[PDB]
Order: sequence, then C-alpha cells, then structure tokens
Amino acid sequence: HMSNVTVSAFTVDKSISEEHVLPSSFIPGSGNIFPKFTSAIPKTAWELWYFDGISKDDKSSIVIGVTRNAEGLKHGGFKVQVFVIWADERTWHRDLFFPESVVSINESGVTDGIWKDATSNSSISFSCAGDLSKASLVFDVPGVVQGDMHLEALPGDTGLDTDARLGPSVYYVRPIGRASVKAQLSLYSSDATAAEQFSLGTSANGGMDRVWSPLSWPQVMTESYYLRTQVGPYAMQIMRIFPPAGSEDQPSTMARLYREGQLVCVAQHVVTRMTHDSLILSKQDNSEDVVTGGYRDKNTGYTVEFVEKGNEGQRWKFQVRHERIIWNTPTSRPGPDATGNTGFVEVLCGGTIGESYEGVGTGGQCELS
Repeated sequence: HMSNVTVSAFTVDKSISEEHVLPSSFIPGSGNIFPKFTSAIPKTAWELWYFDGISKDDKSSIVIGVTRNAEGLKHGGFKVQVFVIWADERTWHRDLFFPESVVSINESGVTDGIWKDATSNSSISFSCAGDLSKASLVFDVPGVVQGDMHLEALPGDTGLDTDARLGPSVYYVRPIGRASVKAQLSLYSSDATAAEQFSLGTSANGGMDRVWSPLSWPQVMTESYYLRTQVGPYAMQIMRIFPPAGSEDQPSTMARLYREGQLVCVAQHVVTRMTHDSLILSKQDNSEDVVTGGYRDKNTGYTVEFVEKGNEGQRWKFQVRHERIIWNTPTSRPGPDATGNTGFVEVLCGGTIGESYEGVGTGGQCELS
C-alpha cells in the first residue's frame, strides 16, 4: 500500500508494540500534531487535539476535543467531545467513543486524524495543513452529528517558536493560536430522529491547541482555567493550572497575548501582585448578565493582566465576565463541595490604559480532587 505516509494507528484490543513510529516529546518550533505516545503508552498518558470558535456577532460557539488515552486501548476506545451553544443559549453536547484512532502525515506534510468505527460506519476527522495556515474537521456520525468545521490562521506571528511547557508534566502547544472559524453541523436529537442546524455565527474567532501528558489530569492539576479570545486588535490564549494538592510546585501557565497579530507577551510565569513576561489571573465575584458554574466555584469572572518584562514594559488588562454556560460536567459526586468543569461564553473588555476594546471568548474552568 502507501508510500512516504507516516501512520500511528490505535485500535481498542489490538497491541501497539509493533507500530513502527517512535515516541517523541515536545518538538520546538513545531505544531506537534503527530501522536507522542506511539509504540507504548504510560498507563496514565493522554493526548488532545483541541479546536474551538465563537461568534462575536451572536455568541454561538463550538468546542471540539479529540483525545487518545492509554485506558482507551484497553476498554472503551477513543473519546471525541463536541459541545455547541446557539445564539439563543440552547446547548448540545456528546461524548463519542471510537474503537479506532489513526493519525497520518502524508507525503505533502498534511496531517490527518480520523476517529472511526467500522461497525456503525461513523467517523470524525481533522486535517491540518503543513504550514498550519488552515485546519478543518469533517463530522460523519449518522444519527448524531454531520457537517464540518474550518479554521483559517489569521495573519501575524505563529507563536510556535515559544516554549509549550505547562509545569513539569504537561505540554500545551497552540498549532493555530488565532483563527477565523466557520462550522455547519446537523446536530441530532437523543433519539436520532430529528436534526437541528447549527451554523457558527459571523465574525468568529478560535484556534487549535495540542496538549499531552504521561500523567493523569489529577496527577498534574487540581484546577485549570482556559481562555481564548479576540478583543479588538488583541488576541490571547491562556491555560493556567494549580498543581495537585500537596505539590510544592508553583502555579503554571502557557499564556500568550498578541496585538495586531504580533506576539507582545509570552507568559510562562503566573504571579500575584519584572524579569519575565508574566500573567496575573485573578478570580472575581461581583451587570445582570452574569453566570457561575454549577459546582462549588461561584466566581463570575476573572481579571487578566499581561505584564511585559523589563523596566517600562507595557501592561494590558482585560476583564472577563462569565455570560453564558456552554457546559457543566461533574468531577465529583454531587454535593455542596462538588467540583466540576464549566465552559463559558466569556465577555471581554480592555487593553492598555485608555483602551477598552470589546470581544467574546471561550472560557473553561475545571476543578478536581
């Protein structure tokens, strides 16, 4: 069969010991789209290909998580999460499991990932351009979800030339930091008999992340916050973790700010209250148009401050206000001290002194332990 095509194929109940492709860690300067844990896989290890978009014009949003975990090979296969919120705030979501996960780099350097099931004749696939100028997904799950999603990288710096370390145990790469996004799906009822049209609204921004660890989520974090947003000329992507309880580690971040497509703050440091680009990320608890997550964390937003290194480095400050709920999923038994994962339509305002540009973003907060 095929010539000059590098393939990693995972199939529930088949062994990966004879796979020819070698494992890798972080490749500097790269999108790191290809699987890291190839011919073996630490029992705890997992990998994520992440895609989202949100309409500034109507606050519709789509969030896709494509994963490949070790547990999967043994039982259950490989999870794809699809979450949608319409302009009118009605939501739709599925966790889909596929027995097969295949990622290929073809002779042209296009990377294709397909999560598929021969039994039900169903699949979800992603495709990334060699220069990461574009990516797209095709959803083909009869009776559940059909259609597609397109991401086009916006002009400017890629940020792929920055460090992707997120503490000692995770890498968080952003193959597409800043994209305009389009999506058209048929999302089916729980009984597969009816389908609703979802069209991602206009002036939509998003992007693609690529994330992996050899350790389980709880072993690397007790809490996380995700933000991706375009705010006038600004674009930012933030991931901030608090380490597992009884870790002596500092909080970690892989946080980036852009202005007119130029990278202006490369924050690998979270601080409270300058030798490095850093981030200050603080919770707020204060309009009528506020929501909180459905668990113990009742924050109504965050303040984001990026601080450029050095004497007379600039500062940019943004208010984030949780406005709409994309999801609430539990990470504990229910109760007053319950924890979970909440996705948000975030409303943003800010910039440097005297700027209050406005935009919207996808936000996500997760608490464990």
